[PDB]
Amino acid sequence: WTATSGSCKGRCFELQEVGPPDCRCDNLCKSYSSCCHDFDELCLKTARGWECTKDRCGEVRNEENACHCSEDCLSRGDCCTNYQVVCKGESHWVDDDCEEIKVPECPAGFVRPPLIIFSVDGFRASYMKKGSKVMPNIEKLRSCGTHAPYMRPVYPTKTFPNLYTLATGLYPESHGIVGNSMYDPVFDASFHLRGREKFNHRWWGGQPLWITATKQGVRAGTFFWSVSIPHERRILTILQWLSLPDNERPSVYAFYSEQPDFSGHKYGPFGPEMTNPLREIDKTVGQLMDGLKQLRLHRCVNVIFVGDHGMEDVTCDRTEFLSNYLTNVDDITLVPGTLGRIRAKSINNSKYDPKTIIAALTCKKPDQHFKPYMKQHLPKRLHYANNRRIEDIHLLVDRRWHVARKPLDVYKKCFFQGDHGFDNKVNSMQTVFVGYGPTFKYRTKVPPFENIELYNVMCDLLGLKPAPNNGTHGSLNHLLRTNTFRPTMPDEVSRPNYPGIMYLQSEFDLGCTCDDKVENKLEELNKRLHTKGSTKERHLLYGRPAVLYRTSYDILYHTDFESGYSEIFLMPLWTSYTISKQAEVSSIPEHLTNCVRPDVRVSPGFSQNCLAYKNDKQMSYGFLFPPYLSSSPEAKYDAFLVTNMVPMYPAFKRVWAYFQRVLVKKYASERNGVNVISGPIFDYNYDGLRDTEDEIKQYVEGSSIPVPTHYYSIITSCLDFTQPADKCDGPLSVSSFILPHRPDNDESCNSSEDESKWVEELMKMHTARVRDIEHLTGLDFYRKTSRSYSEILTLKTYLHTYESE
Ligand SMILES: *[C@@H]1O[C@H](CO)[C@@H](O[C@@H]2O[C@H](CO)[C@@H](O[C@@H]3O[C@H](CO[C@H]4O[C@H](CO)[C@@H](O)[C@H](O[C@H]5O[C@H](CO)[C@@H](O)[C@H](O)[C@@H]5O[C@H]5O[C@H](CO)[C@@H](O)[C@H](O)[C@@H]5O)[C@@H]4O)[C@@H](O)[C@H](O[C@H]4O[C@H](CO)[C@@H](O)[C@H](O)[C@@H]4O[C@H]4O[C@H](CO)[C@@H](O)[C@H](O)[C@@H]4O)[C@@H]3O)[C@H](O)[C@H]2NC(C)=O)[C@H](O)[C@H]1NC(C)=O
Ligand SMILES: O=C(c1cc(OCC2CCOCC2)nc(C2CC2)c1)N1CC2=C(C1)CN(C(=O)N1CCc3c(O)noc3C1)C2
Ligand SMILES: [Ca+2]
Ligand SMILES: [Cl-]
Ligand SMILES: [K+]
Ligand code: NA
Ligand SMILES: [Zn+2]
Repeated sequence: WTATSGSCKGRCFELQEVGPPDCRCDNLCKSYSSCCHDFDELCLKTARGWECTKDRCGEVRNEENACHCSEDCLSRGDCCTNYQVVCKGESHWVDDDCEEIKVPECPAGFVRPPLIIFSVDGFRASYMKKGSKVMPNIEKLRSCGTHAPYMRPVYPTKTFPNLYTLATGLYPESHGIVGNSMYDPVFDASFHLRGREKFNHRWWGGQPLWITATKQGVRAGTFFWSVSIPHERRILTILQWLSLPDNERPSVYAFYSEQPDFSGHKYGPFGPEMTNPLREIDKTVGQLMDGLKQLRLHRCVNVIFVGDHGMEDVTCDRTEFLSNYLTNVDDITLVPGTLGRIRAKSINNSKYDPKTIIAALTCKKPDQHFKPYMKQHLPKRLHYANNRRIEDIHLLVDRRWHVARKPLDVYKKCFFQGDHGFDNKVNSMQTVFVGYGPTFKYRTKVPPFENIELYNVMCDLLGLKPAPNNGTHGSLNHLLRTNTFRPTMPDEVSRPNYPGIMYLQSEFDLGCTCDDKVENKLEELNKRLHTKGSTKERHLLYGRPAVLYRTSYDILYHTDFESGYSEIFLMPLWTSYTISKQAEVSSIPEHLTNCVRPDVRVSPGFSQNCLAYKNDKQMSYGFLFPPYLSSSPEAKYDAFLVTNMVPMYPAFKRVWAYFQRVLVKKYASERNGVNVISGPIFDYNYDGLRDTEDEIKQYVEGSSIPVPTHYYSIITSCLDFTQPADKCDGPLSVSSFILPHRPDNDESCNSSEDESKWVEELMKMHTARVRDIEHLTGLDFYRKTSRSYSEILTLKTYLHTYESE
């Protein structure tokens, strides 16, 4: 109930909401059908349009007009945005040359530069180049300010999940808005685009920017606009808010445009009908900037122009139907479209089995345009699993396609030629970032970055302390002239032990054997020096990683590699080695095929054993430093140490062997040496965070040897590839992956073929940021470089995506 008989006189676009049954006058009241009776008359005036004309100049104030050309309008704060151009011979902001804003040039009484966030739905990154002739205001912002060639949305690349990621710095799994459509079983409720349930606060986790601002005494303009409120009125309302007295004036403002998403759905991303919506967004930007210039705020305010996601070509005929795969298609609920989420239609059906559904969807058709996953098997870079609202079964749908349940769902609902929601590495899903103002840099290009990083920056721009989030604070310091946040490396929590030779061969009863009984003081001092860390500067280029939790571990040195060996997990947490451009691949000699050797620096009781592997019929083993890349026949014995051993399903060893035997060498050749850090990951509860021992669900049978869920590698070299990796004087270049450790290769539909036809494609799918690996391991990499910490943080957030230009 709303007693809609109160009035909006004097309250148009009021900044505090008021409680039912009092009638409302704020920018959201329409959407709650709670505006007072006179809201349209008083607050949504349209008379005479939005631009001054010559004949309106000097006019007698008529309060019915939408905006004013009278002489008192600047002081009233309600001129049309073009008032000074038409009536005072001033130029449009876009027509002025751009001049560096070295300091904020603000009116008296402004305590800090305001922030205005201009967000555009569906603004695909390539629109900046492809639409540049029709968006001159936006291009001025872009080329005078700071810009990225694109910004990476989060998965799914839907509107609500991304807008709220922009608001919070959080992955959808953490903030709760895991789709545009959702079911929450604890609430027993559903969240739809259409309706009232989405306004209930319990869907929305984290702490969005407006709440962060409010709690720390920064005033926020209300971010959300009811869809009927036209764009021109939203701009004028912001400009009016900026004229408020110092004690009532907000410091942060938001404008949201439904375009160009709305049209892109209809016409496709590059449909000829798309030119006009781009013109119109540009015109709106023009109005804002002309409005700010009138208020002498155009060298005071920081303006962010940011998109939520791009848009891709998608038509009804490119739909896959689950009815062409499953027999039991009525026993499932599908959340459909550019991604697929499947659950049981009824929780009183005990005959529902996800395993059989997945198998019925796996590699069934040769050209298949989706891939099923249990959510915990999705690529870790998507961070799309740790929420009750994400269904156990997920379909990653190919770009340009839809998935639906039955054909009746497509025709009883072609209409659309554009959609989004695909994997966030897809080019067509990328979106835009431009920052313009005193706090942003002048004429600067920055590298692409992920939209989860922006919450921190917006907090920096307003002098707020960010709530805990998934950004890496400092990774975008390079966007900012000032207001930088100066981060420090986390403290190491556990220091290593450096064990020497403490145990005799015969103390070990591991069931391991090695044909190594083959015996010189020249090469005996030499190997002592290799066990004490003589070659470590070669193999450990960036310092040892820091262990950020309490544990017991040993640094072990070898001729070709260095490891941090965990007495708790009975394996390395990390193995570091350098492979030069010139290095050579050998094979494992025949006599050493099954060779595993006791490590005389580590007790039997903190060692794996071979018997467990023999008794575990599912589980085999592999090595972290590969025997194939040994520098000499003698050094190769080090690679068969029990302390280099890790558990591997036979199906995973095909992947791992190919990576170690072929791909490491290929990368060394191409990148002029590489440093490699490899290791295990345990994420049984799929939260993206390092497991404690008591969370491990699987061990090598009859042993305390825990089974990793994944294996990682971080592959570093010199960005200037004319310098070798081991003697790089400048910035670094990195690619990483987090491979799922799976007992089959069902994910790769061509896995019965040679490893050269599928292994690399799989690795690409599971590309990762170093930072993802940090979360999953509790390690901190790149502790000892000559590079600034900001630059390293930027490096740690880099993702190698393998899309073309
Ligand atoms: C990305 O960044 C984010 C933010 O930094 C990271 O997420 C944080 O991770 C922390 C560690 O996992 C986590 O800390 C826990 O908080 C528990 C209390 O949390 C409440 O309060 C906070 C603070 O305001 C609030 O934000 C939380 O909101 C969550 O839940 C509501 C739903 O009720 C949602 O609206 C909201 O979206 C959010 O949901 C998300 O997070 C929860 C986890 O909190 C997930 O389960 C959801 O799926 C969803 O993703 C909460 O309202 C606190 O109780 C925990 O403490 C337990 O564990 C500690 C270990 O130190 C142990 O010592 C304690 O004994 C305690 O155990 C007890 O409870 C156990 C479980 O019931 C029980 O088994 C035990 O026996 C004990 O009884 C813990 O400290 C923090 O909440 C989240 N924050 C957010 C916003 O998600 C995220 O990790 C980053 N991602 C990556 C990949 O790095
Ligand atoms: O005002 C907001 C808004 C704006 C908003 O900014 C947050 C800012 C945080 C700081 O950084 C910049 C963004 N945050 C929210 C939610 C997260 C808290 C909401 N609205 C969004 C939408 C509408 C208006 C209408 N609507 C649709 O018509 N579609 C529904 C979604 C959709 C789709 O996926 N494709 O077409 C459509 C059509 C989506
Ligand atoms: Ca975990
Ligand atoms: Cl969705
Ligand atoms: K075995
Ligand atoms: Na397969
Ligand atoms: Zn859309």
